[PDB]
Amino acid sequence: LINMRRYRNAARKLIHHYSLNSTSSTEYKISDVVMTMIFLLRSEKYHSLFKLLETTFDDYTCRPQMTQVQTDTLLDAVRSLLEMTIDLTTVDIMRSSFARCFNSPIMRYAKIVLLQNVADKRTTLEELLIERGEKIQMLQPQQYINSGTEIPFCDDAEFLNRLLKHIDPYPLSRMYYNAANTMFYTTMENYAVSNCKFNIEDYNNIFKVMENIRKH
Amino acid sequence: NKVRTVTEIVNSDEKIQKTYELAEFDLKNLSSLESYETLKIKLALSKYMAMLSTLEMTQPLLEIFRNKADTRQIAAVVFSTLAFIHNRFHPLVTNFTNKMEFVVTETNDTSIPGEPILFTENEGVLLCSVDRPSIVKMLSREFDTEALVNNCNVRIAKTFGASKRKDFSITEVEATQYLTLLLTVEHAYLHYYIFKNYGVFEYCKSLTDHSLFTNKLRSTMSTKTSNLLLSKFKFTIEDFDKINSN
Amino acid sequence: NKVRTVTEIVNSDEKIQKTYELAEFDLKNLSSLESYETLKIKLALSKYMAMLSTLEMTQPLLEIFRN
Repeated sequence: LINMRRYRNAARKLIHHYSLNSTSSTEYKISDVVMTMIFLLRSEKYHSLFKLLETTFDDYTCRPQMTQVQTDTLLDAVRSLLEMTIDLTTVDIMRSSFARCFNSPIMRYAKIVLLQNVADKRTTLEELLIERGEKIQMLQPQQYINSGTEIPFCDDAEFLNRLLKHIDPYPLSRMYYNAANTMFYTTMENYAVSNCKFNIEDYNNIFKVMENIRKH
Repeated sequence: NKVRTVTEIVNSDEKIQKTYELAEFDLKNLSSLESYETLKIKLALSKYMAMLSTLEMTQPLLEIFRNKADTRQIAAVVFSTLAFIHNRFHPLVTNFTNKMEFVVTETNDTSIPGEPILFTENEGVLLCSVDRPSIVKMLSREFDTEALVNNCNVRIAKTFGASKRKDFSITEVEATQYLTLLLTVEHAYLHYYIFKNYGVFEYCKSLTDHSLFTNKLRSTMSTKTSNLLLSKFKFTIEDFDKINSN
Repeated sequence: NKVRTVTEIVNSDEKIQKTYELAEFDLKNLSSLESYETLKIKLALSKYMAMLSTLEMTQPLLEIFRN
């Protein structure tokens, strides 16, 4: 027999990381992958996801074909597992990530990678800019405010103090880490879905700019 | 490094020499600066939360952004954040002058990766484009409320010197959500500032490469304006060099 | 390409230099010319359609040429 609960927990954590649904970062290992796959196999509920991932053992550079019922079942299973919302885009992201992991060879140093092979034609940032901007200009403003107005600043100093107390035990370091990684992962997902190369250089140039402004 | 002092009486030659290691004062200074910066940032975050409350929207932030129908509240929140950042850079400004338009995209072919909030004029007035799906995705991504983030000698010294102390729906998760929204709107505001003050071509070039931000902003930001929120920490991509080589 | 301007007071030597990138004005000019040409061509086409209507032929153009 197996500790299906522990298997499930490891599976959930690994799936979260490989679907970029959690900013949490931790070590992972072949033990964890095996936990995940065994849990999926044993669970009647998740047989479809098990089949999906098992198919990654092959060339894995392919788009699985599913009926609408199959896709709905898979999405329901994933959403029940992670308790969230989700998307077949996330399904494909997990498929690609797990395929890369399975095809990867045993190693001593965890392979740091970026998102790749999600959602055929490679598009540049410039082409995306042109097309998206044209479509946006086509779009019309859903709502607007008039000129001037006034920022509605709060006034209750006691209220501000209460909020300050409520937030004091929150570590700014952890909050900053979580926020930055959230933004980074969402940008990664957008790029991968768009099939446009992610400019790691410019993404880091953002922080370079932050530092260059700070130093002055 | 170190210093030393000598005491001596005018009429006598018996002098007493003492030596001081500046590391202690360095620790004092670093702790003071860290505490001051933490207090400033928490004050700003609380102020942002408080003004959003002043708007008096019943739902919480994430629910607001999930409710696709109520574009009114999305626009209100976005504009309020943008104006707050604008004032934080120009405290004397409490409005935004020119009226503002808003649109909430709903599709990938309508959204631009890496710039969920952007700006474009209709040749008469500026329109702000919002990627509500992306905002929802960011604010919904599960956050880590457990792991910690980070010279060992000064680390130990701070550990042993500094102390610790053992009805709002806000948890660290919601605080993180607010901070993420603020940072995103700050990025968008920097883009918009470069646009307004350097032309649409410069705005497009910045979108292509943010590096121009360095000069186009530090010319005015680092001197007259409160430092960027991100300035609180130095950020970096894990395994950046190998990733670049990839 | 680019240009720059210098402001200075007659009695003072404190001068302020600003730089301009002509690409913005180039975009303005190109958009203006494109719009003007589009308007001219559409005006001519509308005028042509209108005079053909003035001839007052019942059928549409393609039907006319098919008959």
